[PDB]
Amino acid sequence: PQEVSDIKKFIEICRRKDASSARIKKNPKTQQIKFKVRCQRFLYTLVLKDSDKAEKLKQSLPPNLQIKDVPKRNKR
Amino acid sequence: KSLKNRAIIPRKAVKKPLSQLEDHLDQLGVDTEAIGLRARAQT
Amino acid sequence: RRKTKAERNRIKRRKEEERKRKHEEAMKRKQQQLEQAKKIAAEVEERER
Amino acid sequence: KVTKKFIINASQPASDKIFDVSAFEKFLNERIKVDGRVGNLGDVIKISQIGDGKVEIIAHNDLSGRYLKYLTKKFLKKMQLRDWLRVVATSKGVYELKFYNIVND
Amino acid sequence: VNLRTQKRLAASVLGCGEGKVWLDPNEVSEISNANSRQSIRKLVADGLIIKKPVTMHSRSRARELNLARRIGRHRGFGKRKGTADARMPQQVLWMRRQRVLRRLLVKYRASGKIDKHLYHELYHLAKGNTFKHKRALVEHIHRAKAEKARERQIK
RNA sequence: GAAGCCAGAGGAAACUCUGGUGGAGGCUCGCAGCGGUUCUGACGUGCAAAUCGAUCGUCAAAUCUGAGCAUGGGGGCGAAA
RNA sequence: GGAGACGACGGCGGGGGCCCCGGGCAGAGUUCUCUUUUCUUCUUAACGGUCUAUCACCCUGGAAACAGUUUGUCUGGAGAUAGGGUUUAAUGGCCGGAAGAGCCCGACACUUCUGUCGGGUCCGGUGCGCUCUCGACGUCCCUUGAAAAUCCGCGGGAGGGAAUAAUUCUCACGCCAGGUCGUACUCAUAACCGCAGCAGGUCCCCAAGGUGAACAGCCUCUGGUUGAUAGAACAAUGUAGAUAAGGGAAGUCGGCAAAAUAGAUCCGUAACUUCGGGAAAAGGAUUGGCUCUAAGGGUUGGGCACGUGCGUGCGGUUAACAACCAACUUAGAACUGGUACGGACAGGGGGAAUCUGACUGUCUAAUUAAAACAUAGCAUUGCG
Repeated sequence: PQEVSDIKKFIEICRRKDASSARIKKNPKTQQIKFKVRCQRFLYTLVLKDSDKAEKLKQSLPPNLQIKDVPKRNKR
Repeated sequence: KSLKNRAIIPRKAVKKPLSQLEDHLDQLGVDTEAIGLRARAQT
Repeated sequence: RRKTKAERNRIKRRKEEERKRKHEEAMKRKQQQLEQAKKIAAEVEERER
Repeated sequence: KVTKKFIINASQPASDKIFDVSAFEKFLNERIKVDGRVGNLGDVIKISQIGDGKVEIIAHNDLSGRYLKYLTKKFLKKMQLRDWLRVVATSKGVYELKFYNIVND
Repeated sequence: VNLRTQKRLAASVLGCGEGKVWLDPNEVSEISNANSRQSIRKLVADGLIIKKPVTMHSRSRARELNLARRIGRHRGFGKRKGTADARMPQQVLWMRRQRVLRRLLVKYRASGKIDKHLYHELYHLAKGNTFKHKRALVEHIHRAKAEKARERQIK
């Protein structure tokens, strides 16, 4: 697992061809949001403060990338 | 009590008998018919 | 001259202070990039094209 | 100064006339100890009734809801209701008294 | 009716020993009908199988004895069983004393109360067991300062 | 509590004394382990074709021990019985 | 050329885990009386990023009035102290993994199929503690404590290399592939060997709390058992464990056996001696509980003048002061119970001599453990 501290680098990673899927994790106790993209070798995580612009980053993310919100319970 | 050898089972893990509850409340002086423990008792 | 324990503690305190300032400034630049994320996406699009 | 609010709900046994809210208030007033001594309430801890068989505790010290539950269980043991009544934390600072699970035999 | 398999399965599900497993004596047939871990979990959820709590091992008497020994009880000649070195090593006492004296001398030299030659002399006296403790070293330093001031006033 | 080291007191010095430090030894008390001294011991068609109990020796090493390997009867191996 | 690649022991320091102490939420137990109580959950992997961690090395400068320095006396004009840096080393902090997991609690639903929804999972402290690991030292040797597969660095400069652009870049991302077996279970008072489900034998880790010097003995938590033909009675003689008035070895081949001694603190300790010992010699005084007193520690923090939280120029060694934090020993005193005070357990009887082997060590598995054997030392012989 790798952490990305640059929005531009995260945008290029999400536009890589091997980016199979993406998910959004919300931590309201910490008041943060996490964008996790699943590539071939590494899972890349971008950590942001919970904000409207952090929500609008979805619009800058590519459309063909299947993005989903993490549920409260990881049901097996 | 047998606390030297084993712990007492918690009261929440054992379901109480309605007859015993009504008998204890009657001995304490509470009218069980006026409060209706039959509806509160499960099956 | 040989320094004192108070001077050593002051030097140390400046070291964690500058580390904290670097961390805060990195958080600020990340927030600014998040604010200007759409232009960044357009520039990435232009470079790929 | 910090203020802590505590609810002891006994509405169901109070309506069933099993639990005595005034007797519980007197028991709390005589047994809550401040700085290791009972009868040291003053203006620090106030015990009142907010109606419907509920007890209000206002504490400006570091009084614990665990201590309040301990005193409630002591009062239930004195009233011979320990084997039939349970004190359950329902909300933050709220302890409700309720019957245990009953089967029909 | 045999419940050895059910007791073993309930222990494995609950993550406890087989002595902490309680099977309902009034539901023996329903428990015996359970042959899988899924059915064991269902019976645990229904409450026919529970995990008994641990046996009490309190530390209250140990804490009370620790408080009494801290305030000074139970350390008499009829309570000691090991030798004085076995209870408290002279080597550990010497190491602690030397570290305290060297730390104080380093602090005094850094703050400038004593000079470097006096630091060296007091270091070798401390190694030569002149001072019993920090208080004795401090009185020796004060006496040396007073003698130096008297010599400076005379000269 | 051996060398080595520190301090103080003497001595022209070499050394002498005192108080510490240090942690050497096929040293010592002793747990486990290894061994096998004693007892009108237990047991004696036994739990056992050598076991059991108490007591004992040793316990930082000429200590204890696994696996692999080597030495084979005109032999081997033997701190030698 | 480096790695692979290396002894035993001693104390010291760092880190993880365990143990212990306090606060908080939730749950459970106790509750004649007391107990803001006792107990339980409160966790964070591999793999990565980033910031730091003893040794050592580098730059300035040149030290006796020698200095720095470890528990341990080593280092320094072959360059120390000081000041400033560079790096080996993480099982350290934070972040990604990762809360979505695991755990705890609650509320509904539930013939089954099946579950559903909420609330949390936090903050500190301590150490001659136990265990593993790492680091710097030190001691010992007529003992000096593997090899190879494999990997890397350097010397060298052969070849290969550009503007039709080239690239033979140990950087990042991407593509493809990874064959055969073995894997259950026991590892022993019933799964191995001893003719057996035989009280024998058989190689290792991981190892909680209390007492205590202590992986002694005794009690307890987790985890395991409750398995070894049963029932009744209490004769003799037994096996095992005990006590006994008075005398105290009168017993017996023989004090055989038992009893007595025993921990710790203090006083004191002879002959002989290879000067190292003997020695815990011998012989004495004391030990409970309670309430106090005293001593032994750590962290942080000094005024001006300017430039502007740092840089100088000064000025001072009563910080010999304040604030906060902290644990275990040692000594002294009063009071008090007593037939007992190392109250169980645990735990030398001592001494005067003689013979004998120098000592430590070894052997007759299954009757003899010894003046036997070996040992160091000494002496002789043979061999260039």
